[PDB]
Amino acid sequence: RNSIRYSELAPLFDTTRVYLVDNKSTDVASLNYQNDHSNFLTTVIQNNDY
Amino acid sequence: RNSIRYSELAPLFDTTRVYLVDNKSTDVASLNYQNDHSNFLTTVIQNNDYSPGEASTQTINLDDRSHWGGDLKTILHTNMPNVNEFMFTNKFKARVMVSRSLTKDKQVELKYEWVEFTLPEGNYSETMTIDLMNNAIVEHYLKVGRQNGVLESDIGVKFDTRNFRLGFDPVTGLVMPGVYTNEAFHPDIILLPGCGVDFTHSRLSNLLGIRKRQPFQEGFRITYDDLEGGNIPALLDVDAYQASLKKPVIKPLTEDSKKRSYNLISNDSTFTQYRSWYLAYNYGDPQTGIRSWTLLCTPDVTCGSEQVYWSLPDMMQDPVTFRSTSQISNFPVVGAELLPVHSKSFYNDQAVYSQLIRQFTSLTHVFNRFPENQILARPPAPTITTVSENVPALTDHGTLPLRNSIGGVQRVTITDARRRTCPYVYKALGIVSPRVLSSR
Amino acid sequence: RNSIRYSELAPLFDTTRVYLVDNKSTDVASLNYQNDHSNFLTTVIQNNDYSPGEASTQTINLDDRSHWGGDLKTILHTNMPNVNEFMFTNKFKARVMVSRSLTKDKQVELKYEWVEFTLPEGNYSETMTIDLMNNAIVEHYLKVGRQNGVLESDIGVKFDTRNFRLGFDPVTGLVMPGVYTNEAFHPDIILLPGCGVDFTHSRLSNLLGIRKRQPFQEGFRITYDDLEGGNIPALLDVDAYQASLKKPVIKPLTEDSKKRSYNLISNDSTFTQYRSWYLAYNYGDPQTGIRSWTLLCTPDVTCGSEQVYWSLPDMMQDPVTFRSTSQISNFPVVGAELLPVHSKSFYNDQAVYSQLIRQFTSLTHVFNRFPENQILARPPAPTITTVSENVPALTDHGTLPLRNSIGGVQRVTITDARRRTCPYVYKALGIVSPRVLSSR
Amino acid sequence: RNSIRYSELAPLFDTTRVYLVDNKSTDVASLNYQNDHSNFLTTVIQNNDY
Amino acid sequence: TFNPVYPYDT
Amino acid sequence: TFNPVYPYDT
Amino acid sequence: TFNPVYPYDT
Repeated sequence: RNSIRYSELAPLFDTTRVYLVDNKSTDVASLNYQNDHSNFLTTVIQNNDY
Repeated sequence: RNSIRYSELAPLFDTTRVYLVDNKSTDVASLNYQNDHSNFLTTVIQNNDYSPGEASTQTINLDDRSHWGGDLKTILHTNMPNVNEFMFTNKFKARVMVSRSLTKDKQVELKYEWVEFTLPEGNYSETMTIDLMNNAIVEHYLKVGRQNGVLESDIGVKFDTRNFRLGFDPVTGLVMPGVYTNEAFHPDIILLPGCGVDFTHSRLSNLLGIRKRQPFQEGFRITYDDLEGGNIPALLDVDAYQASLKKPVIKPLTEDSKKRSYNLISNDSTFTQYRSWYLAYNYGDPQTGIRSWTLLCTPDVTCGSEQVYWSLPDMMQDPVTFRSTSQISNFPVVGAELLPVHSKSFYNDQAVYSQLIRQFTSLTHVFNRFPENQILARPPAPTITTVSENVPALTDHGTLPLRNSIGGVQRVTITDARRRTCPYVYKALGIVSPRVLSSR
Repeated sequence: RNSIRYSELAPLFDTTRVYLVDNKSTDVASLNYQNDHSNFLTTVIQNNDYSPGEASTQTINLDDRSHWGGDLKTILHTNMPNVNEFMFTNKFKARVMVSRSLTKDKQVELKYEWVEFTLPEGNYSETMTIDLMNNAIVEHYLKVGRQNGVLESDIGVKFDTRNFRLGFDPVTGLVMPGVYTNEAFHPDIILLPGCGVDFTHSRLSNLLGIRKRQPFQEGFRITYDDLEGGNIPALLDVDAYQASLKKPVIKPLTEDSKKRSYNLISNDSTFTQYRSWYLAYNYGDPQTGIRSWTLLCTPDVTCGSEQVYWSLPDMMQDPVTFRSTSQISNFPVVGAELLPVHSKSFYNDQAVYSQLIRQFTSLTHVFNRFPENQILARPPAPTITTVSENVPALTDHGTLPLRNSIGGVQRVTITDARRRTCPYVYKALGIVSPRVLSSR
Repeated sequence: RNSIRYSELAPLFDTTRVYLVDNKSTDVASLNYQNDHSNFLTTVIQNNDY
Repeated sequence: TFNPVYPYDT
Repeated sequence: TFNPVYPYDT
Repeated sequence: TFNPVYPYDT
């Protein structure tokens, strides 16, 4: 009716939080590089593996 | 339908409040001990009877038939120092001259090396922070420099804050006034041939107000070689010129009292070997100079607004993609908030009228050791000093999902950007107010 | 369905406002009397007829068929002193020398003891607070010290605020300038052999900006013995060295005008027996020194943001796990809020140009009694003083459950961390706005 | 009807696998000690955190 | 032999 | 031949 | 005949 599913994790309901953040150590390395804090990519995933 | 039950007490309905707080006299004694205000346990129980721990057995049950959520506002208060080790503001690598020698009959052998100087935690204010840096360059020279040749005349690397170029005359090729106009405009770093500084592992960079135009490329190294075009011009021999009234003028003051050389490139040129960042930025080739890959920015003593993440592992459901674990440095996050530090700004026209008086006020010229050399002199204090100031932050996160069975003891945890407790937290506590969201 | 009835007045629907307020002329007269703005009674009635008390009989009834709740915003205003007895900022234990004696033919008998000095409530500002402390150390010496041997030369314990180590020369082993550079960096406490300070029962610790890296382990004792590595170096005999132009240098000024000894460890060493905290922190062994278990932090005059809890025992339902009682110091809590006190920061470049002038301004050198001794001197005033400042707090708690029958007289109660009325409240009052939440 | 739930993870259905194993580095350290491969404890959890 | 503990000179 | 690195004169 | 454009006197 109002789930919130992700890959293979327990489904969550009604609400939660996705975080958009530049700092992340991993993505800075790979993703952005030639970008800056005004035009960047970031993973919303937040799952340590992957 | 929407109850809220506890051990054996009247059932409550629709909402209420569970309090997460460190202070409690009982739990501090037992529970936390080896912990700190950034990673602690606390009983949510709040019932005077029952030994904490035995409290841990009990549980607050939010009616099972519905999915609950709770508003989470928190009160965070720190007191972290402008300059400290944990935040990476007490160290900074720079390359200086180590030895000046007379070698193999006619050779002048100059040996340069990189070295990391550290600062004494605390010492706020930007200007003073600069000074402490310059001083550390010196303190090193005192332990290696002199006792290996190298004169003061050739001290590589010094952070200043003025526009060595105000006097400058497009014809003379000299700073006519005979003095580098003593007013502060922006911090910059000056270098001698062969040396330079590196901030790769330091936020002080952000304090000087010099950033890379491409941040994510880990590697802040600013060599002498980089500061192309924009070597501090030389001073007019004010004395000669005047007394001489051809006209001497072309005479570019080569030394000063106590005779220190201003390392002039050649017996001819009006330019000195001293290169200034600030110059290269707005006075050098805009397309290839330093202005090409670095940015002139507002100082900011805090060194960089960093954020902290909260986590209540035992009380909120784990947000979308976080997975539940027991590794303190990976707990799920439930709220983000900027780390409580602001830049208060003041006015001290007393600056440089004060450096002038400050020197007599402080019984020593510790920072101004070379009160003659127009370069190595003590940078002017800028009007408008900044100071990191700690402030309590009454933040407010949104409603977050809750577990329908709240444990007697909850674990609270404030982490930082890199995910690690933050020693500088004096008070952290939050209030949660559960309420229905839908049913099963 | 959702009425709101009162004695005999038209019924009201959906919502309204009950006001909790101390001021009312009638109730103050009768009701509270032996109470204060932190534990008082008030009539919610607000109807001009009816004798308070007789008011107490009446009741506001929120329709029975529904569970109600009310938004509770409050206006709290205090005026608590930076330094006072109730908050634990007017006392502090320290160990000083009591007697210096000539004994059993050749023995030098030193007797040290712990003693608790108190401060005169109020006296804000951090710097001045330091001074008042140093003064209390003295005031004691005046009543016991001198009249039992012990000279000024050997006064144990003094709070200063500078970096006795700026002049320092890695070769000389001395502070070349002949003067401990008179600028303020951070508060620290200096100790002589055998003595030290204890804050176990005082928040002043937080004022100095020195905290344990493991807070919950009740027991803040900082001994001389702890301040390992980092004894204030000695001063160069500036006079000898200069006049002498071998070179005297090795000469470490042993006294000063009015001949006071700088307790040098031996006729050789360049170090003095005076140990400084600030030094040990960033100049001593990081792994075993004091930096290992204490943290250098931003001052903060308030001494520590503490919170206060509200309670309206007779009007809100008791939150999840609190149990209802009649013991003022255990009432259920309905709202938490930081105690209304902030750290305003100012700029006084006038500091130390002012200490210099302040001494003439104040017709006495009461705080500077030893204007020669480079140690016992009066610590430099730091630029940027802080001052606790009281401010009204327009806070806002959430909607809380209500009883469907609100008594004519409600009891309001603001408590503190340890659960006890707080004498420093001048105004407290709240506005409640009930509204439906579900039905029975 | 036939779920299989765990703390807070997506629910699983119909079947799965719980593993009983001595080797685990963590539990050996703490749990068993005075025990041996014939009478031991083991966590079935298998979740890296906790 | 009494120390007023106060620099009267200055 | 020792530089105290400090202008004692002033 | 060169103006330094600077009041050296004061």
